[PDB]
Amino acid sequence: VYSLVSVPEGNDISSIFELDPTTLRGGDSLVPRNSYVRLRHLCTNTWVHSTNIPIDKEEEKPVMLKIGTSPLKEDKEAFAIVPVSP
Amino acid sequence: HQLVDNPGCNEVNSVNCNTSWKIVLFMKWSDNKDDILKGGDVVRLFHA
Amino acid sequence: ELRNLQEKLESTMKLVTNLSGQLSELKDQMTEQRKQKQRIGLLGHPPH
Amino acid sequence: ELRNLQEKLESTMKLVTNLSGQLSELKDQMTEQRKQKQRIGLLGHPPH
Repeated sequence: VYSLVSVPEGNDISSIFELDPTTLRGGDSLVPRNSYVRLRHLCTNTWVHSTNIPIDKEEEKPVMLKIGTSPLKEDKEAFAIVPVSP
Repeated sequence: HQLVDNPGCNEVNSVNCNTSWKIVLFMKWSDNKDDILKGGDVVRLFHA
Repeated sequence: ELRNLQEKLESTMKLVTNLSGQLSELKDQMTEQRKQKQRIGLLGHPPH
Repeated sequence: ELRNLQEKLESTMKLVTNLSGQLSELKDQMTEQRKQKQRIGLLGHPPH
């Protein structure tokens, strides 16, 4: 329920994410390729949030930071879907 | 006939022997517009 | 001119008709809301 | 010409209305689908 990780194979329900707009809502409205997105987890209804603790605690000025999921919703964390052309 | 450099591979020829090519849909027409988040896109995930 | 006045009155009744139109897609989000609710129920187990 | 432009706008609203029309026969296949489902249930026992 915390600390998003990478799983090797992905048909399980533990890797299903669902997303809701920051702006006005919609039931089916053709997500327009650049909108801001808040990520909601499915198997445990929990919202992603940016933890400030570092992954690597051994070397100074650490480049690796952690992320987590917290069960209350806020507008601090809202990932953007910026695309790359083929 | 398997390829020699790649072990799990097979050649595609154009000989007279019969084969069936089943059409498996992945993306219907009019879902291939560039202004829509599609099911095969590559994206990078910027925090706000 | 009486045709034009009747057309203005008909435009009023047809704007009431298109209010019934957005009532029709109100029924649309009701139907797709319950459909997606049972879809999430069958293809997922989210706690409340 | 203002009548013609009003008629073109009304043609657009009536094409939205006939989209609500095929929405009406969407409700038709929903109703006859559940009706034929219970009909097969009462006049037949197919296993699942």
